[PDB]
Amino acid sequence: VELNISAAASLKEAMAKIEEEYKKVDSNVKLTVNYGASGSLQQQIEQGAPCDLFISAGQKQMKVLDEEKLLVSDTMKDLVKNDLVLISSADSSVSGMKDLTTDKVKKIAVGEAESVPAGKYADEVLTNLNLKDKLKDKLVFAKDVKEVLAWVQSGNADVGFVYFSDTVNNDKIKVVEKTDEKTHSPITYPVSVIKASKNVDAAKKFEEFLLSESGQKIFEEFGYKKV
Amino acid sequence: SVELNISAAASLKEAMAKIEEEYKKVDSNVKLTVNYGASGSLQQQIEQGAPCDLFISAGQKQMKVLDEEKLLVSDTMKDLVKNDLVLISSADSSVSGMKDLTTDKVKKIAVGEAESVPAGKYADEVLTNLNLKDKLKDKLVFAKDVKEVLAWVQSGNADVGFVYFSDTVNNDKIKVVEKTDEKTHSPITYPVSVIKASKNVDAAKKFEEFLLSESGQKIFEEFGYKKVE
Amino acid sequence: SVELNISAAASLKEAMAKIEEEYKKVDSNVKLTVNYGASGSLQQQIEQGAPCDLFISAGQKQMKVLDEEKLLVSDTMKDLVKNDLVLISSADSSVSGMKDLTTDKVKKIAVGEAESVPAGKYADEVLTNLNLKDKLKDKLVFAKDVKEVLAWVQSGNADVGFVYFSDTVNNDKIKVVEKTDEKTHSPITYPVSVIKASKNVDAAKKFEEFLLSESGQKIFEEFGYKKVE
Amino acid sequence: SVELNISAAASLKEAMAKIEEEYKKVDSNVKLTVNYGASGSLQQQIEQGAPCDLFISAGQKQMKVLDEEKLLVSDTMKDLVKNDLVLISSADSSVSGMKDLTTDKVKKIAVGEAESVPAGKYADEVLTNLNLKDKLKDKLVFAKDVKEVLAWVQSGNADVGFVYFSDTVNNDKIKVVEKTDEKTHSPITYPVSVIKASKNVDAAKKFEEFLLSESGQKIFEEFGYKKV
Repeated sequence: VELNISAAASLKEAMAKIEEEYKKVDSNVKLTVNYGASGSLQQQIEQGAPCDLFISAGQKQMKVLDEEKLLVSDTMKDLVKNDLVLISSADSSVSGMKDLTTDKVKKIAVGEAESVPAGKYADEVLTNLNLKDKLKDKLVFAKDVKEVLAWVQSGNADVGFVYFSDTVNNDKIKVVEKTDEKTHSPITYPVSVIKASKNVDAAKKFEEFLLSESGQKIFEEFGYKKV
Repeated sequence: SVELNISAAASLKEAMAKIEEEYKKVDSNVKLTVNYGASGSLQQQIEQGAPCDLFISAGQKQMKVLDEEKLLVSDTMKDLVKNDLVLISSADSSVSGMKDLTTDKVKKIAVGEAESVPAGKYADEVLTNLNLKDKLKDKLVFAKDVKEVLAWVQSGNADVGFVYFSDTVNNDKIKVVEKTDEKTHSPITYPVSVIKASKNVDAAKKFEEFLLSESGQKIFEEFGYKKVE
Repeated sequence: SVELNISAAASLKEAMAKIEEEYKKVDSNVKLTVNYGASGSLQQQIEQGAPCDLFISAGQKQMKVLDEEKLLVSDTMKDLVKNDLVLISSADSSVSGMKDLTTDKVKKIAVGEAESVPAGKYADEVLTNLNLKDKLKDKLVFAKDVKEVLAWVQSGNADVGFVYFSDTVNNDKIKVVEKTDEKTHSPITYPVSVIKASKNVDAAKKFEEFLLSESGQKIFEEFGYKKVE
Repeated sequence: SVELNISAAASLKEAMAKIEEEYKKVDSNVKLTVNYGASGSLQQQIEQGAPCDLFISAGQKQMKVLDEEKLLVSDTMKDLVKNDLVLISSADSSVSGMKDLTTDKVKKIAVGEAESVPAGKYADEVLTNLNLKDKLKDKLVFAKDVKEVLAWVQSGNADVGFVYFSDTVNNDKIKVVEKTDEKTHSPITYPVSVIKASKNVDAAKKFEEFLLSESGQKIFEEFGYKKV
C-alpha cells in the first residue's frame, strides 16, 4: 500500500529512521514523505491534495483543518514536542540563566524574534522572566539557529538559545540548561489522518507506530521529546 | 546519473544556460534541469513540496521566508552574485551623467513602480538618498517591469532610465551612462541555497560550489553580473 | 573545507598538477594532497590503514587485492585513463613504421627489460603476438627504463624504440613513428577508486568524476594519456 | 578520558559506526579510534610492537599466528560475529528456494570468483557440497566482488546470486530468498581479541564485553551479522 505523508521539513532527519524501521515493522507499506511549509501543506489538503497523513509544525494549521472538517478527528494527536535550551561553548563556566545577568556573559545569541521560530520562544521566555530588558546590551540577533550555533561555536557569542533537537551529536557546543515548559507556549508537532484518504485503516496503523514506544524513541534519538 | 532540479530567477536564464553546458564538462554524472520564474512563485512551489534541489532567487526576501520555515539547508545560503543599478539612455543621447538629470537635457526619466518592481525600488532608494527624488518628480514616468523601462528608453518615450547592468548587455540600441554608486542603495543580490527536502543534497552542494567558484563566477560576469563584495 | 588525500602512481605527477589547479577553479572548497609512489607499496599502506581518500593505480593487480580485502568503495572502481605503446625514432630519422622493423633500415631496437620495465613487458607482448620476437632477437637491446630507451634513440645508439606515448610528450628530439595496435597487447590502464576507510567518500567521489569528465580527460590527454574505450 | 585504538577488518566499518556512537552513550569518556585495514596487514603492525588495544580479524588465519606468538590475551580471544551465506533474487522475482537453481526459471547464477572473492569461495563450497557445481556450470557467471553480484541481481542480468546476509541489509531492490545451510561451507567467523601491549587492557575488555554483549550483538544483527 502507498501512504502519502506531508510533514514539516525539520522532521526529515528523524523521518528517515522511521521509514527505514517501518519497512521491518511492515514490509507491505511504502511511504512517500513530502516536505514543505505547514501553511502551504494546509492549503493543498484544503484544495484536495491526496495526502494520507499530516504532521505540521504547530497546532495552528491543524486546528484550521479540524474545524474545516478535513481530518479524522480521533486521529488528531500530538506526535512530539521540542525543548528550548540554553547552549554555550563546551569549555565555559556557564551553568545557568543567572549567568546571563553576570559579567561572565557578554553576548547572547538568539534568533530574530519575528521570523525565526526559536527566536520567538527565546524572546517569549526572556520576556516572562523579566530578563529581556536587562539583556538588550548583550542580545545579538541571528538569521537562523545554524547561525546561533555557529556564533556560539566560534566564540562570537557566549551563549545562545536554540532547540535541543538542534544540538544532537555535536561535541563543539554544550547544552547548559533546559528552558521550563511553563515559560513559553508549547512547541508541538501534531499528527492526523486526512479524512479524504482511501487508506484510513493503513494510515491509522502508521500513526500508531509513530506514537508507539518503538517510534517515540526514534524521535528522542534526534532531540525531540514526547508529550 | 543524478538528476538535479534547479529553479532560478528568470533573469538568470541566458547565463544559466552557459553554466549548464560548462558543468557538463566538469561532471558528466549530473543531469541538470533548470526551470525559471519569478522568485515569489518559485518560493511558493518549494513550500508546497515541489521537488527542487537548488534555488537561485533575485532578492533576499524569498530566502529568509523559506529559511524561517526550515526548508533550506541553512549553511548553503550564500550570496551567489550581485548586480548594478545603471542609468541608461538611447545610444545617440547627449546625456553623460547623473548630473544631467536635474538639467533640461532630460525631459523624461523612466523607472519601475517602486512598490512592485525591484529596479524601481532601488531607483527610488538612489533618488531618495541622492536627494534628487523631489526635484525629478516632474520627469519620473513609471513602468510595470524593467522590460518596459528599457522599451521606453529606446523608441525615445523616455530620455533616460534605471535598469540592471545585466539588462544592458547585448543591446547596442541603448548605452549605460553612469553606474549608480553602490553606497546609495540596498545590495542587489542573487542568493543561492540548497533545499532541505532534497534527495540529492551532496550533489546539489557540489553544484552550488561550482557556481561559487572562479569558473562559475567568470561565467556570470560574461552576462553583466558582478562579484559579491 | 575538505582535504582529500590522493595516492597515485609516480608516473602521473605531471598530469596531476594540472588536475589540481583546474579542480581548484571549479571547487574552491577542496584542498588536494597528492602522494606519489609505487602502486604495490601504496596498496600496502591502504592495507595498513593509512588515511587515503582516492587511489590511482598503474595496473589492475593491486585494485583486485584491495577489493578482495574490501578496502575500496567498489562501485567507484573505474578505468581513469590508459596509455599507448608507441614506436619512436629520432626526429630526423626517416623510419616509416612498424614494417621497417624487419628491413635493414633499422639495426638496433631499444626496449625495456621484459620483466623489470612495464613498457618492456608490453613491447614483449606486441613482438610476440606479431610473431616478430624471434626474427628481431639480433636487433633487440634492453634498457633499465624508458628514460634510457629515449636517450639511446635520441643519440642514435638505437634506430628505433618502444615506449609509452606519455613518455614522448614535451620532446621534439624524438618523433612518434607509429602507435602499436591495441589488439596486440594487454590493456595499459590506470584504474581509480575511492578508498573505503575515507572520511570524505562523497568529496572523493566528486573529485573522481572530475577526472572521468570531458575536461579532466582532456587534461590527461595533454600529457600523452588516452581516454578509456 | 581513555583513547582506544581499534584495528578491525573493513567489513565492520558501517556497523562499528553505530557501535561507536552507542558506546559513547554507555561510556562518555572513552575515545574510540577505529583503524580499518586488511587483517594480514593489521597482524603485521601488531607484530612490530605497534600499539593497539583490540584486534578484530576477518577469519582466524591471522589470530592464530598472534596467539602463538604470545601477542594476545588468550582469555579474550572469542568469535565476535559470524556471517551467513544467503541466496538472493530481485524483489518478487518469483524465485522461492534453492530448488529453482536447477529449473528453467533460473538460467544465470551470479557468484563471486572462487579464488578472489570470499563470498565466491564459500558459495563454491556450497554448490560443490550440494553436488550442484558441475550441473550448473552453464549458469554460473563470476563477479569481481559482491557489489557486482548485487548489481547483476538488482538489474536482472543474473536471476539469482550468492552474497553474505550483511551485504543485503537496507536493500529493497532484492529479496533474501534463502539462507545456506551452515554445514555446507567453512565457518565464516570474525574473531576478536585484546592485544597484550595495550596501555588500557581493562578498558578494552569493558569494550570487548560490550561488543560481545546483547547491546552490541544486536547492533551487529541489524547490520546483517549473526551470533556465534
